[PDB]
Amino acid sequence: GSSGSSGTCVFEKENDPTVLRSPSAGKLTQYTVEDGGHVEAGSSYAEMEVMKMIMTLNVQERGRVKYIKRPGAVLEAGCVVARLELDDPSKVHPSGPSSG
Repeated sequence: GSSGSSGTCVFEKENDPTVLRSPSAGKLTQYTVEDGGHVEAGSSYAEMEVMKMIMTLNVQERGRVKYIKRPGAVLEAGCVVARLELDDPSKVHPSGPSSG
């Protein structure tokens, strides 16, 4: 049992902390959150189909998931799917460090 496959191994330094690229090829289907939907770091915001398998897509860092690419596109390794919008990029609360 072995069909066969091959590809190139190229590296590219370009991945913003507010971007949700595809870790592996597949096929975009739909999302599990509404426009600019807010979720937790780890929650699923969308899914995909790869190797005849449906895999869930989680956010690398809590924020707001938004659909950019139309639903039903070709998911490829190291590609763009949706961007994340940090809802808490900075917010110094009125309280410093205290004995522990």
